[PDB]
Amino acid sequence: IDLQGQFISALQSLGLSHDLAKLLWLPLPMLMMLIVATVGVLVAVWLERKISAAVQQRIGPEYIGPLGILAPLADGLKLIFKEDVLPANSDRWLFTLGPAVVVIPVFLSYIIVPFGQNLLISNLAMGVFLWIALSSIAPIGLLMAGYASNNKYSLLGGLRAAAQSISYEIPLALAVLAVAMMSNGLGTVEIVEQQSQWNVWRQPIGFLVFWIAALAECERLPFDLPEAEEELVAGYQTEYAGMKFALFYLGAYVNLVLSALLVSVLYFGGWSFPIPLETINPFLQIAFAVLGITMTLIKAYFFVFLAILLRWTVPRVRIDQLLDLGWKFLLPVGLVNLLLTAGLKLAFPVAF
Amino acid sequence: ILPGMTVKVTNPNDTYYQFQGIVQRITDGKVAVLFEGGNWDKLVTFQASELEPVV
Amino acid sequence: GLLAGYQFVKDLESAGALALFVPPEGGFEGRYQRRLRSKGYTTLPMSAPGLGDLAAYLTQEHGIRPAHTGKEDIRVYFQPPLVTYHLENLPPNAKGLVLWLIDGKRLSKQEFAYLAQLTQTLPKFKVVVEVGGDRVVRWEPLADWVA
Amino acid sequence: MLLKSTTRHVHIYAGHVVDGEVHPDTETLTLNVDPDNELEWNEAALAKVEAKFRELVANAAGEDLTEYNLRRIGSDLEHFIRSLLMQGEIGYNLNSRVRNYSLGIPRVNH
Amino acid sequence: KFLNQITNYAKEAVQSAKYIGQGLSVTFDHMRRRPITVQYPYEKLIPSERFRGRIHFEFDKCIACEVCVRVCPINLPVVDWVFNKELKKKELKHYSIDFGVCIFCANCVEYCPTNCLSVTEEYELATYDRHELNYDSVAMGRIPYKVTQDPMVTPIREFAYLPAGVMSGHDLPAGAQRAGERPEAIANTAKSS
Amino acid sequence: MAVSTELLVLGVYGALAGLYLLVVPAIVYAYLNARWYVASSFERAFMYFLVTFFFPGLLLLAPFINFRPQPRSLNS
Ligand code: SF4
Ligand code: SF4
Repeated sequence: IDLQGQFISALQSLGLSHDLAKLLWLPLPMLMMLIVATVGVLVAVWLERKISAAVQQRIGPEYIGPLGILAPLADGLKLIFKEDVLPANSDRWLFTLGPAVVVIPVFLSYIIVPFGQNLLISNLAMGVFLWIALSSIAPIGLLMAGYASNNKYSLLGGLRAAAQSISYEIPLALAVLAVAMMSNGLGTVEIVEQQSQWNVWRQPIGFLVFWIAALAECERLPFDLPEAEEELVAGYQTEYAGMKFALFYLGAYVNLVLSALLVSVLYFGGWSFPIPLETINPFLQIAFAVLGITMTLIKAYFFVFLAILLRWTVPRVRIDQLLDLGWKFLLPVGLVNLLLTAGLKLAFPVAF
Repeated sequence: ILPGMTVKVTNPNDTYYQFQGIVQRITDGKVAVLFEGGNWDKLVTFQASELEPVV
Repeated sequence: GLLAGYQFVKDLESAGALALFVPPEGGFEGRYQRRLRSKGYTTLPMSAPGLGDLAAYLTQEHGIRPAHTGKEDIRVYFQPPLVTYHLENLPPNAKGLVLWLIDGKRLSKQEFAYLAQLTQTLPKFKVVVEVGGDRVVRWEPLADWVA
Repeated sequence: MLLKSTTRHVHIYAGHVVDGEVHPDTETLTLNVDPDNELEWNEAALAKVEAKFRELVANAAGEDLTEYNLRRIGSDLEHFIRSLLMQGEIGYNLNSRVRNYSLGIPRVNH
Repeated sequence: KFLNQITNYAKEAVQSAKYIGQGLSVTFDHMRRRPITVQYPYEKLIPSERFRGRIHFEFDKCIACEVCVRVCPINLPVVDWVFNKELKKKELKHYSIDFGVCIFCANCVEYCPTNCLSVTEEYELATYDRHELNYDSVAMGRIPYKVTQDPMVTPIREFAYLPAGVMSGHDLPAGAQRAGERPEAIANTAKSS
Repeated sequence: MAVSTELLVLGVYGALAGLYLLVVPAIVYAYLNARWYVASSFERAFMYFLVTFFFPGLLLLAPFINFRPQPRSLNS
């Protein structure tokens, strides 16, 4: 229904300087994506907390609210209410700036996830490449948290956070190059409007590549070494007490949600009940919008579910067993996939 | 029922079913049965209706 | 409910002895204790499973005999009453001295009646008893709930 | 590195508090009587504790700097505090915090 | 020399994926099995016929034998007597146990001849202060709790009190009994053929 | 004569809101508390998705709900 048009025209009817009107529509989706991001964090926390109890014949929170619905609310409000402590020789500027640096770009990368056509913020012609770029800023914040702490116990485990995050960006890049072949570019709308009746069937290998490189962004118990609670307590996090630890926590879960939404838009699509949709008009547009949003969230939820379900199925790996995936299983296979897709697009340019 | 009087239990919905035990103390309708048996003497409060004043 | 004023304090000042039927989670009752402390009342919970005759520990002066372990042969301490000592150690602008009992189920009818009758005598003194139960925090005078 | 004796309401170190750090110097022997406010202190009894500490380090100490010895000093101070708290100079705080009678319950001295 | 290396490589990969999917299916199977959780405050668990919780005490049956102190590992119970002079009787003037020190070995219960001193199923002891655990003679009898007679509890039996073959104690008939016959029933059965 | 399409679209997505975060969440609560112990492994994930898609609502009217077990009758 082009809500931008009516918002600007109704607001341009009582004046308000039409350029200013186009300026004043900016913050609405820019904060709506923050709303759904925070909600996705709350949902991811509650989901992990209840499914990690289902796996174990356990029952998660039910005394917080009805079903633990208000558990991360309690967590966040507490961590606001907690004291913050700045240890003895730690720096004052870098300590309270590390978590901001590792948290910000994950939010900033929500300017590309569609949720529906013309239902996103500012489709960039670069798109996913900007995500691959902004994701490489996190190790700076992690090394900042390591250096800005007298805790050798922390820095010894903050360098290995800039060893895996600096290792699973190359195949993460190659698996999306393999999609940039097909889709005439890099914009998400172009990656997905190429699906009108999915890339997973034609990228059976790059799926594993992207999906192993996304889980291994210092997130999950298959690796999550920099928070290896048993190996060395909380790594770089153990001196962060109040809302700063909440920033780290938030950042992990919101990055997981972003990975799920991004696998959805890349390989499956944030539309397309798998029949060739649009074969069957504002009252119909508001229906297909809801349908596309719903199916997007279905696939994102399935990937969040599988991701949390590996956390309780897959014991961790030291650091050498880890880095012998990168450069020895993900990078050669990503190169092979790239060359394969290139050769097939050269021979069979149809279907790509 | 009164103190010092051995009793037994008549309640299939109780783990202490058909145990004989000596009453110890009575306050407010609930009576403390004392199960002299095994090694350690156990003490539990039963209602007067769960019991049966055996001889 | 999700928000409640100070009618609990009026009910307590009126009856003298209430009986809370809070849930077995212990998360939604201390706020009323706060509402009492927000007026001037001072609290002391002392966990009834551990109180004796309740005429020797509250009114009169009684003898506590600590734990000897082969060493330090039997000795008494004679701690003073719980209700004529904290009641005299109040601040100046003190409305009264409420009394909280966490586990009231373990006590009996007789001392419930005693605590109720003890509200009228010894004036600046009130009582509350957390007899666990209902899934919504409701209360009742403690002269009631018995006879 | 530090050599401390951390009981309750007596914490002894071996450095010099500059602003909140400690900086072990090997000769300053700070003290931190009752941080958690289990007791309500006056100006006199606290000075008596101070003087006990001074005439307990200097008057009887000429041996090594082990934690054994500082722990012994802390024990002597924590018994001196019993003495002050029984005789009736200082008393418990009564505040709406924990109120756990670590030292003793109140007697009447019959 | 080189092809065999790639085949062993792919074989290791496939075996790893298979052994991961195995645990995947296992954990996805555990999330239909009913929770064995015991939702305690509303779904409390019933103690056994020998659990050793709080000690009981009668004032009328004691005769001040001092066995309780002479047998406790740490000589804990505070018996206090005065020996009135009618003929010989030790008069018991006070009796306490500090349950912040007691170990619940119940040897006290074991060697009390008068059956005065017993164990109760109270495991819900806690205070904001440890000078309240020192229970007096009139605060040790005190008529224990009896979990089942609680309007807001769904009691559960434990593994020794469930019917034969049964393992959990959650969704049970209202007439279940332990495993087998009592010896009285066996005797009256053999007597009647 | 408010048959106009603009007003009716405003009304219908306002009603899609009021249906999204007043009504259906209670239905999720009912269907979930009904079968939490007796559920399958696929239906469990489906239920969790029903929670996810409507989660912004369950934050609002959860404080006004009590799943305490409604104390049993004791005499019989
Ligand atoms: S063992 Fe029994 S009779 Fe002897 S002192 Fe203890 S309670 Fe009394
Ligand atoms: S349970 Fe053990 S420690 Fe406690 S009174 Fe009995 S014998 Fe002594």
